[PDB]
Amino acid sequence: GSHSMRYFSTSVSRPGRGEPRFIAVGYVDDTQFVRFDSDAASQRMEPRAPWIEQEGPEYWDEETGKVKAHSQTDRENLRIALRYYNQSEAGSHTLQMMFGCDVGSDGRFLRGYHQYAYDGKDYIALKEDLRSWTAADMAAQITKRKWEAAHVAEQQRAYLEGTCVDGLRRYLENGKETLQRTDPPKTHMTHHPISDHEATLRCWALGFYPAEITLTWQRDGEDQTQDTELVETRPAGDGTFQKWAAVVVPSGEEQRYTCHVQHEGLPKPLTLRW
Amino acid sequence: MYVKWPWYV
Amino acid sequence: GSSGSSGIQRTPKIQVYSRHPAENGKSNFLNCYVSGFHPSDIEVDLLKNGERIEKVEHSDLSFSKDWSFYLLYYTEFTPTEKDEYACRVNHVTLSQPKIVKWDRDM
Repeated sequence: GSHSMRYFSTSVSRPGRGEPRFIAVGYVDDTQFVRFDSDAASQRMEPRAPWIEQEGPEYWDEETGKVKAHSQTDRENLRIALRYYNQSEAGSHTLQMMFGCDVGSDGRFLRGYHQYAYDGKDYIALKEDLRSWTAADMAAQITKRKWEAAHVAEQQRAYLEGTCVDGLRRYLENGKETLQRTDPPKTHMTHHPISDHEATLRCWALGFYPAEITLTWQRDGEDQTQDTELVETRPAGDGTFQKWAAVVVPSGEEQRYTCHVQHEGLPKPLTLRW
Repeated sequence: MYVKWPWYV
Repeated sequence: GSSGSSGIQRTPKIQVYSRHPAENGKSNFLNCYVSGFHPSDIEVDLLKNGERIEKVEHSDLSFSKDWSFYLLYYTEFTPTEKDEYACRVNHVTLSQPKIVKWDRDM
């Protein structure tokens, strides 16, 4: 399979309680490896995986410098957006940024990302071609015009195809044991009486990595999709993930249902039956 | 490795 | 009365669960995962017999491809047969704090 690196940054204004708080986190696939919190005491980029601690002081100094500059950029962008929309300074607003790159099983550049959201919704995004922008409203079109005039797409593409890829490859190598693993899901089924006419069948997947997984229910062989309760995939806390899907079943009909599990650490997809 | 340039909306 | 909220509001999805299947007398981790919410300010407490457990840790704030936020709060614990555990969540979209009890089969 392929791999990804992503940084997610959030800025949150708090009027009457000082300056906006800025949080940034770094991920390779579904493994966090760095954080920065503008409210914390260290004022440094900090490690959050074992395999990144081996990096020297030259690394923590340049990364801290780059992330602090970004925090100041987005603190001003919050002020700019307030003007573009003529919003009240008493309100609490949010600015989110996501950027990063995907490689293929050869380390070949597959795709790059560089996008902003304001108050939980798309603001401006670098298109898949890495050469123009998507602007989601009139305020974002002001920024689009400015960034076109200043060749920002060229600047960021250079980062995404060079630095971003070089870093991801270096992290994949340095953390091969943890990042280049798959853990297949351990699976089982639980049974929960509701009344005397109904019972919940729950299909479980535990201990898997990466997080992406598909769990479906069938009855005689046809999809039971809108009668299925399906929870969000959740972290165990040890680096693996968990998920379940459930269906309500009439008494005596348990044997009509099958659960189906797809995951990349599985050689073939699984079928489970009560 | 972080990006080196953010700029202004 | 104003709330300090901008943008489309999304209620958190709350799950409370153990890291490993529970076993009385064996140390484990109690997790409360909240996901899919907006705005990002949220309050989470783990409860042991109705009382706030005092040094719960939590993940760094992050978000999914659709921009909605997620957070994991967690604390080491050793379950028993009688002790009851819950997670308590407050968010601007909730009319009062929501309490979700730990069910050893969920």
